Amino acid sequence: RQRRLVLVIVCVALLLDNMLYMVIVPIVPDYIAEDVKIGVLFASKAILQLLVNPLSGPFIDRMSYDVPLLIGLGVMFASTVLFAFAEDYATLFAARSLQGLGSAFADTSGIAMIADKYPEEPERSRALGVALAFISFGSLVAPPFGGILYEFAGKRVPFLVLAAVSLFDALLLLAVAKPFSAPVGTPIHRLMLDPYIAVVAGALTTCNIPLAFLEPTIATWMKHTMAASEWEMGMAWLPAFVPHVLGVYLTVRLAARYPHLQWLYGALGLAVIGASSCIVPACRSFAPLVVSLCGLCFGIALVDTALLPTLAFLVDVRHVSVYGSVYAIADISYSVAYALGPIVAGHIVHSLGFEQLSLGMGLANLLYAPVLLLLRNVGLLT
Ligand SMILES: O[C@H]1CCCC[C@@H]1N1CCC(c2ccccc2)CC1
Repeated sequence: RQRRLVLVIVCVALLLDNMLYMVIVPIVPDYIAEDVKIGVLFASKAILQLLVNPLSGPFIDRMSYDVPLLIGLGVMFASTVLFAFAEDYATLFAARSLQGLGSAFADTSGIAMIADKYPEEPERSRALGVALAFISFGSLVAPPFGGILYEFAGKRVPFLVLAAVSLFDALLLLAVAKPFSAPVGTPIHRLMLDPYIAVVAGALTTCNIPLAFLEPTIATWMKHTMAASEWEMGMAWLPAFVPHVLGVYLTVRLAARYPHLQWLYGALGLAVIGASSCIVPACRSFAPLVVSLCGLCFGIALVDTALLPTLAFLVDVRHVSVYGSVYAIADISYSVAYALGPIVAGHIVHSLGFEQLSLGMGLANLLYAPVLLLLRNVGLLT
């Protein structure tokens, strides 16, 4: 019961955090208006994650997994409270940077706590799949409705309501966990010297590239090619939520009957992502584009659900069984992808065209797929 209650509290926090990172992208240009200046503002949450994760990683290994989560929740609450009262450039920049710092402190600690509370292989992937589903829901389904709510009630009251909800969740966590009631880990620099973790980091940073490079430069192409309407341009990623949860469930089911092929699922996911990315530019209608975007989210779910518990298993079987400096590496990879994306995607599209960036991303994803054969012999380690 205690494990189930704490998991729900952690999952709710991840749903609200990912919803806040997306609902502000369309709002910001209204209060600002030179296109380079706007790009740096958006790519500021991910930049601070690269500079803070190497420092907040080992800190989690030293003070368990409750205090960092509380600090992260407090920072995110403060960040939300300054967006409601923000109508300038510097204020929005500061709010986005605070969002990045809070994410860096609060995502790694939550994932590490989920990994630590479930030390058994059959029920670890099952617990991580729920968190992945919550993250995908918050990132995909909610911002469409937030955009509709903004045009009707403004941005002051909804952000205050979200901040109040986050504070209530933080208070619930503080009451349940009771952090104030009655080993030395492997250094992060030396952890990356393990050949079995560098390949996983490379796989994550390669798989997170299509979303980061396609989010800021897809609506313009859709408008210029299909003459899409506002509803078509807005409700594009919403029907992609069902394939993600289906893929997560399928991976969880398959990892319990054959508990040694955790590399095959990752390779298949990478190949599916590459094929979908290569197919995306060859769509001239709304439904084929929706299907091709559904395939990408289906592949991402497979890759994540296959490669997330593998890091915990490797740390258990080859290093000191402590987490927090290991998921910092995954956060660093995701952050570097999402920080490189929204500054150069538009320039690449302008200089080379939309039909070639997608081909390059698909080619990279396809080429990295056979690299995962190096994890073939894992599971025999003692
Ligand atoms: O890959 C994971 C690695 C770091 C932790 C979280 C990362 N991941 C980011 C994409 C997210 C997602 C969001 C929207 C649609 C599909 C998938 C799933 C989670």
